[PDB]
Amino acid sequence: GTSKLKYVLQDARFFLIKSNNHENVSLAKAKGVWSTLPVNEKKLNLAFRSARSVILIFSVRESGKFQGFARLSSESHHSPIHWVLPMSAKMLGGVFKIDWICRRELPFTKSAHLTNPWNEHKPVKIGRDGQEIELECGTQLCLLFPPDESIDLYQVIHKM
Ligand SMILES: CNC(=O)c1ccc2[nH]c(C)c(C)c2c1
Repeated sequence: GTSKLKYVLQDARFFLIKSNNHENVSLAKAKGVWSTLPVNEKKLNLAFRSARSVILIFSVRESGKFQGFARLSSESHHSPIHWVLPMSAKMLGGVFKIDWICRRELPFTKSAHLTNPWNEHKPVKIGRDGQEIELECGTQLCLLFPPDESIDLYQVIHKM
């Protein structure tokens, strides 16, 4: 069903995360963590205190797809992570813990009807790493992903 998913997304905030390689998204999926540059780290920490759920929607650059979405379970904090960088390791910030809500892909062709008011109404696939996605656009984007039957949102609801 979709009822628990809709509950988790209620009054949520949404951020587009752009990764330059698949390896970092796979590590995030395996370990339940993300790290970003300080300008985005500060924004995500502010958002985490501001909203019931903060949702990161991941896209690997040049893939033409989103790779899934996840909810922040903590602010950033400073084991290490063997990220693959394009940079010099210590240019990144702290580590955010995340709970995956969907690990399945969604092609950009399926989100062509979604525009983001916070990025000049460009298609939601367009945005810098860290671009906030307005509530209605972000909710509809998350609802487009294929259902991920491996995930149980019961534990995620209790963290709200
Ligand atoms: C120009 N931005 C970057 O190179 C960049 C930004 C955010 C990032 N998060 C992680 C895990 C990496 C490797 C990374 C690189």
